[PDB]
Amino acid sequence: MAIIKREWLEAATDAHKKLGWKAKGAVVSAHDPSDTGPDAKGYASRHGSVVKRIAEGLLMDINEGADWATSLAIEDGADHYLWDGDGVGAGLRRQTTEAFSGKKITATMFKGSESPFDEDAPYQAVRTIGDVFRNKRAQFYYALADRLYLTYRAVVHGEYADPDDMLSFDKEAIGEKMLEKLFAELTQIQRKFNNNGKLELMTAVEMKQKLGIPSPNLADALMMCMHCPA
Ligand SMILES: CC(C)c1ccc(O)c(=O)c(O)c1
Ligand SMILES: [Mn+2]
Ligand SMILES: [Mn+2]
Repeated sequence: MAIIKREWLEAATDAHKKLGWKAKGAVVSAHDPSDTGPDAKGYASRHGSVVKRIAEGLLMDINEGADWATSLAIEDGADHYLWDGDGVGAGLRRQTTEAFSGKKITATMFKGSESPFDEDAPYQAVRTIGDVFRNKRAQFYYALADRLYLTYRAVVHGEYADPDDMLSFDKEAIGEKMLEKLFAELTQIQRKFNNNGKLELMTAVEMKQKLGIPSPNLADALMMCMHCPA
């Protein structure tokens, strides 16, 4: 039921260096907030197809967490910032826009439970995006998985892919310790049964309650930065 193979993640590590291409595009950052409790904060940032920061935030309340993440976005030179606005993050827009006052950074609330982005468009690579994915969480996790798989095929099987459709982890920038944390989370993201035959993923709650593993905050952050607002 897992959607991402560890082998793809290994291949994607420094893939831009292996295949000789450079990060090009917008810088997108995303934050997975949490209230004070067991669930850590997540932050991820990419420059185009190259992930450059993965960070985890401990011992913070929700507002401290948002301050931490917006500061990271600023440090990273983000053009776009997203955060998880389902549940506890629903009220964070005010603090977030305040943090970016005077800066050219857009802030977008990500709601993983909503219907997929552009749900009426034909599903590519009669059947629409909305027939395929239950919600945005599923849609953007599969976008991530698709990038990783294409990168794996390019790195390991020498199959050409446009760098725009790939994803590389900058190991030097991210750090080995945080990369290992991320990978342990990404390999636990799993499909759940859906009675309308759509792709749907286990929620953070189901993951910890049904099979006792910690919330994938770093993976959720990375997944949200797959969406580039405008
Ligand atoms: C209640 C728990 C498991 C939970 C719910 C929703 C989220 O968006 C989370 O990001 C999270 O880390 C934990
Ligand atoms: Mn969340
Ligand atoms: Mn979380």
